[PDB]
Amino acid sequence: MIPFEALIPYAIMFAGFCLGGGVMNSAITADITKRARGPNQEIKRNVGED
Amino acid sequence: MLNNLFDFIEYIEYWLIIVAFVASVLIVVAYLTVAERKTMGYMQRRLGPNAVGYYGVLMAVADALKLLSKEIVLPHNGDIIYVMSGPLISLFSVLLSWAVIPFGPGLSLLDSEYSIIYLLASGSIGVFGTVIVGWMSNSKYTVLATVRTTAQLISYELVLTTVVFIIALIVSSLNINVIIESQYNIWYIIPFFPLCLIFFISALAETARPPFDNVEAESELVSGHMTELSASPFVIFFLSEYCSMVLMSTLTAIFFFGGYLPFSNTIHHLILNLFDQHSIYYFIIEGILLSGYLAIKANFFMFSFVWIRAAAPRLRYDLLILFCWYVLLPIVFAIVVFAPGILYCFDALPVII
Amino acid sequence: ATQDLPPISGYAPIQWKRNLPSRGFRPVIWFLGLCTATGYGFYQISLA
Amino acid sequence: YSSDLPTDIPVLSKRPHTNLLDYTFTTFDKMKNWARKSSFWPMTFGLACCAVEMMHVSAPRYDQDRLGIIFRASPRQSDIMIVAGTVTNKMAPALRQVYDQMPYPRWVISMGSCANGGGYYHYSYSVVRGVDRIVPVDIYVPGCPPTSEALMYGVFQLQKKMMDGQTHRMWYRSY
Amino acid sequence: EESSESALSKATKWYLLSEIFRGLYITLEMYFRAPYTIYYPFEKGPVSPRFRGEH
Amino acid sequence: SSSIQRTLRNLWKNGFKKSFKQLQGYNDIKSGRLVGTDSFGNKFYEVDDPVEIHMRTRFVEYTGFWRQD
Amino acid sequence: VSTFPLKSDINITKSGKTLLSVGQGGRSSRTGFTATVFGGTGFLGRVVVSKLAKHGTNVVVPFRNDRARRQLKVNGDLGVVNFVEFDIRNLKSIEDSVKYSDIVINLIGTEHFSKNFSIEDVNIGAAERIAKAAKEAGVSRLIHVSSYNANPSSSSDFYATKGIGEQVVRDNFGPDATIVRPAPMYFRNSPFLNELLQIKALGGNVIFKKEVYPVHALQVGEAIERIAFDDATAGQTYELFGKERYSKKELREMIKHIIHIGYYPYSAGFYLPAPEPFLYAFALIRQYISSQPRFNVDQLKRSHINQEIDQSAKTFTDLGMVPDELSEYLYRYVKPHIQNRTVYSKEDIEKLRDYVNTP
Amino acid sequence: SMMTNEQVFSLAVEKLLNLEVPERGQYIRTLFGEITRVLNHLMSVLSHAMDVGALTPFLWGFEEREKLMEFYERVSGARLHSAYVRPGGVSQDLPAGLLDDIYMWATQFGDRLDETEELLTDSRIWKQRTIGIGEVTAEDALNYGLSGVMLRGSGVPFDIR
Ligand SMILES: NC(=O)C1=CN([C@@H]2O[C@H](COP(=O)(O)OP(=O)(O)OC[C@H]3O[C@@H](n4cnc5c(N)ncnc54)[C@H](OP(=O)(O)O)[C@@H]3O)[C@@H](O)[C@H]2O)C=CC1
Ligand SMILES: CCCCCCCCCCCC(=O)OC[C@H](COP(=O)(O)OCC[N+](C)(C)C)OC(=O)CCCCCCCCCCC
Ligand SMILES: CCCCCCCCCCCC(=O)OC[C@H](COP(=O)(O)OCC[N+](C)(C)C)OC(=O)CCCCCCCCCCC
Ligand SMILES: CCCCCCCCCCCC(=O)OC[C@H](COP(=O)(O)OCC[N+](C)(C)C)OC(=O)CCCCCCCCCCC
Ligand code: SF4
Repeated sequence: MIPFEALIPYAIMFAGFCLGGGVMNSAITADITKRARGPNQEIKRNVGED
Repeated sequence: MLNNLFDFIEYIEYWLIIVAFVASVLIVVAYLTVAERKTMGYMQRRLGPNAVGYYGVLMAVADALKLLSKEIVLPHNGDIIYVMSGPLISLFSVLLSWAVIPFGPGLSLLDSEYSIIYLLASGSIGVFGTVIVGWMSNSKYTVLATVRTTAQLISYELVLTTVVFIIALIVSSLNINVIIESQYNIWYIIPFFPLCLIFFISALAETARPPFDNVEAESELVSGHMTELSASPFVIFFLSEYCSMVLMSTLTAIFFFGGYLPFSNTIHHLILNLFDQHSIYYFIIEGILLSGYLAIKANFFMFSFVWIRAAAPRLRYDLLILFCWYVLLPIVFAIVVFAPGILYCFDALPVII
Repeated sequence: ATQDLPPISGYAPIQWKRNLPSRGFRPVIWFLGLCTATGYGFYQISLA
Repeated sequence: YSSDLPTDIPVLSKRPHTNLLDYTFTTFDKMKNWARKSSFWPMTFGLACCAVEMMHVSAPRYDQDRLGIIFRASPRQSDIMIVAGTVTNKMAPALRQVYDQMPYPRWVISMGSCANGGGYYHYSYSVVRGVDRIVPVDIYVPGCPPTSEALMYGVFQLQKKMMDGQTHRMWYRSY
Repeated sequence: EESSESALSKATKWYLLSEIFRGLYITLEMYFRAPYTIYYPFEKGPVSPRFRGEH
Repeated sequence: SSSIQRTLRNLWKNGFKKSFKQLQGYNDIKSGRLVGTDSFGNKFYEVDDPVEIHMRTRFVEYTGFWRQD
Repeated sequence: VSTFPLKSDINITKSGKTLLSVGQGGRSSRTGFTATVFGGTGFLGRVVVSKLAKHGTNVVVPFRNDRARRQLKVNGDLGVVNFVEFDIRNLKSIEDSVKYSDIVINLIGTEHFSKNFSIEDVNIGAAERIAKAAKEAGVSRLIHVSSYNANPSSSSDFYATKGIGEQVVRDNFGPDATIVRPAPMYFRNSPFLNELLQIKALGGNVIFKKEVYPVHALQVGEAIERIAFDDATAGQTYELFGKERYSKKELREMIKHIIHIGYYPYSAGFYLPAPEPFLYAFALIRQYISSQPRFNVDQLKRSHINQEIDQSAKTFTDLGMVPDELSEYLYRYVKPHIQNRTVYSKEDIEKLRDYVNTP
Repeated sequence: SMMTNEQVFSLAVEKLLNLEVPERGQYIRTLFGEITRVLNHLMSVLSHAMDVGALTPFLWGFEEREKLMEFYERVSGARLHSAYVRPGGVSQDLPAGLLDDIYMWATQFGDRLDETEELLTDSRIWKQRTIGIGEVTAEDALNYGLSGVMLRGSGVPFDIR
């Protein structure tokens, strides 16, 4: 008889790690990539059609 | 505006990451306290907190807010230095010790080949924070838990330090990220199972958790050092004990259960093939997955912190100091002369690739 | 009848002696399992 | 000087909410009181047979912890004093000292007939005829001993009173 | 010299915490059992006709 | 009596608003046959669920929402 | 205190009420009276309520601070101390505070003003409305409390409203209303001995040059007891004070040695001298920034005024009580803020006075 | 130990009264003389373990106390201070169906003791807290008048039953 009410805090602690990790993996990757696109801000932001 | 606001974000982006990091740790710590009572409640046929917020979700909120709005008891009105300084050292050390834990490959605030030393050094500052709480007090119960507190943390620090160094010896690196990646083909719980029991036993003592509970023993020394703590000094010191629980549970996952590595490489591969690597949606899923593997491994040990508390009677202090010196330390030095021998015999001395 | 009484044939016997049967393998087998895991573990460490 | 003092301003527990700053201070009151109601940490001051029923409230069947009630062994960490048992003359000065050491806000519950008014030992040479001769008592739980549900009804009644407090709206209006 | 257990058996139980791991396991059995708690004041414990309460 | 199946079945039988009230004061999602209502307005149910534990086969639904006496 | 607060067990009031006391004067005894202490949750009210309830006199305590009144009940037996919620902007409540009473006491007053009440509304408006309602409620005796320098011509707002407050009472209740003008009352947790012990006293030299006469808060409480229970004190004005003259600058320094507090008093901020135009400015700002009663502008003017004794009024010898000197009571009220413990008797304290003034 | 307390006053007064309880009354006082003994040790053994550190075994047993206090209340009307045993016998007869509840509790209660002996009897931490602690010699126990279990622990086989 698995108690789901007992495991509610763990599913929230699982989300705590995922929240921090999901942000760090994506935000740092996006920033590194964007600054590696060109030497000015009008290049970094926009994506060319070609 | 739209061009003079984007650069505002790019000038504030790395502060939002840190706040998301701090919130990530505090959410785990806040809901660790509930999970401790919810779990230990169901092993005692109770229910645990389920009345403060739907199913007790807002239980840490109420306890923290209740104590944050209590009257702080200072020996004299302007003695805020004495009450706060003890817990403040403890909180900063364990919050700074979170700076080396990676949630994925490279996703840690501090990355340096001396991460393991930084982690052991930071913890020893917290030890200094703990003994200071009682050492500025005349209460007999509070000042009782300094000489016994000091040696208990001193004695099991050698055991915890040596175990970390044996794992660092097997990979020949004092970097947290290198240790995790070194466990791809094997998890160090299989070769070094005895060290994991020794690591977990030592981890309990360092956080003063039961059965190594003699510092803050309610039946013995009431609240220990906290019998003179109330309102904010109680929460900050209480928060520190649970930041360490989350940390030391994560450290056991890192050193013996592969850290953020997947339980199955196939399931990891199949899940990620549903997302395109050219869109930022792929990297959110990987970060959620990689922290998910760590979270599940870490949760199992935060579970075991509570689980052992509900199953083992408290261990007597005099028999507690002799345990780490006359039993654990010889074993830990025996292995540290054993692992280099096996590695050399098969020409397998480690190098940092 | 008109009082609280046990049945005619009485109640069935209950369990009151100690019931703690031991569980798990022999202690030697656990030690063999430990030295198998240690041996295999250092095989995989030495391989990598 | 000049004082234009009205006569029709309702007393604080009756005053309806009119402007926005009433709700702002009311919300700060509800959030503050909700936390104090939910983190109802008493102090383990069991003295006699009334304490046995106090422990049974924490037993699995009733499980006071499920409501956020954790018995604390120190006044510093406690805000509720539960007098569970007979208050003798010899114990009386200690009870006052323990009471004075509790930081505000604090509430006291009197459980059972001994604490309430002496009870069976009302005509004894060594029993205080009611703990309300030593400390202020916020609610009286009747019984010998009060059942576990009777004690929980007393705790529930006090929480309803704590949620009715207006500590901060009082400053904005009564002060 | 009259201990039936061999040296290794006594030390495997000692080093691997034989009875403690069992003690944990029995506690974990309770985790998958129905608790006892009743949700007063929405439910009440049993009462009998002989009960003494308010006069 | 603690499994999420027991909470799922009771959640569906009551519907949202009845179950949301129990998720606010009762802390548990239960469903039972209605037995009667008293002079104050409280309604008293009886639980037929074969898994419900010994002392939890009867309960009340108080008239108020945020408070119960 | 003693064992019986009365001189006789039958006491007839101005209204023909015959009150017969029963018992020996302990907790279970009664006096037949029924007082109403306004502001009984205040500093002076707690001592006054305690003495009345200690001897079985029913006391109605109107309150506004719900928690601050709880500790009042310990002083009286069952049914003795009664609580009536009230607000001076509500009339019905005050007309119920005095409905069944036989004595009305008015300790309500302020030296600070707030966003909801000014000093004019409290020292004058409240006392007037109390006396008007206490008269229409058939109360035999009213006792009022004002400041020690009640003078409607004072430039200070506190003594401006306190002086006018005396008139509007006798102009409302009548020529029977007693009046009490206590000196600065010192006691445990007293507002007077507090600012003398407060460490970071900003503008110390500006504030502590004011000279007063110390007086025991208990004697003021016991004096109010004798006044209510005696009908020969109706319409009389009492000026309650001590004999020996003390200056706050003397006290703030005599206290300093008892506290035992070299470099530290200067570094810790014990001395914080201040130009007066700044103090008038900072105390000006905290009137609308601080949410708590801070040392305000009007209190600053009082520091320029020493205590005045209105010699046409009465003293403790009228009550047959010897006034208590601060010499014998200063020490026991600083032990909370305080080898061998250093105990100061009357001789020790007087010698300590000599050292402060000696250069 | 509420009912055994009032059993020693009943025995003393009946002894002075030269009276003897009828047969059924004596069985009821033995039946509730042992229910009370189980109630006491559940309170004593398990709170003793709680001081030593074992929090959980306390909670398991105190649900048995709730189940046993139900028998106290069903016969007398009070969970704790049942004035049931009196000089001359007991207050009232047993209610119908009480025997069938004492039995149904008795079938299961044996397993409740085993789960207590699981966490404590063989635990090395429990045996470190107790073995060699508070030793009493038989000569010392008889001199200080130690009785009950703190006299049979010292090896003397004496029992007042
Ligand atoms: N050393 C001293 O204390 C001296 C004081 N006095 C005067 O004696 C009088 C009594 O003051 P004291 O007891 O000593 O100390 P406090 O200043 O604390 O007493 C003030 C009393 O008046 C009440 N009060 C003020 N404003 C209101 C209001 N709007 N509505 C209802 N009640 C109000 C207060 O109620 P609440 O507590 O709930 O706020 C309090 O009970 C004062 O007028 C004071 O100026 C004169 C000489 C010496
Ligand atoms: C495998 C990884 C998980 C377990 C790790 C720890 C192993 C402990 C046992 C070895 C020590 C020892 O001494 O083992 C031997 C002992 C004692 O045997 P005995 O009393 O002589 O048996 C009597 C005679 N027989 C052999 C005929 C029966 O057996 C045990 O107590 C087994 C305990 C099993 C339950 C605990 C495991 C579950 C814990 C949580 C897992 C998630
Ligand atoms: C070679 C393989 C290496 C394996 C390394 C592992 C060793 C671990 C310790 C074994 C020694 C021992 O348990 O010792 C017991 C010691 C000291 O006992 P003592 O004073 O010597 O008396 C007994 C021995 N006599 C009679 C021979 C002298 O105290 C204890 O009860 C410590 C119990 C700690 C339990 C903490 C909880 C566990 C949490 C982790 C699981 C969830
Ligand atoms: C930095 C800090 C972060 C925030 C901290 C969180 C604090 C927890 C919240 C306390 C809740 C509480 O107390 O909810 C319960 C309390 C007390 O209800 P009562 O005593 O019965 O009176 C209230 C009921 N009446 C007056 C009608 C009798 O109010 C309530 O019923 C609030 C009812 C309206 C809620 C509207 C919420 C609007 C949405 C908010 C989210 C989107
Ligand atoms: S009131 Fe009754 S149950 Fe409570 S302590 Fe007194 S005698 Fe015991």
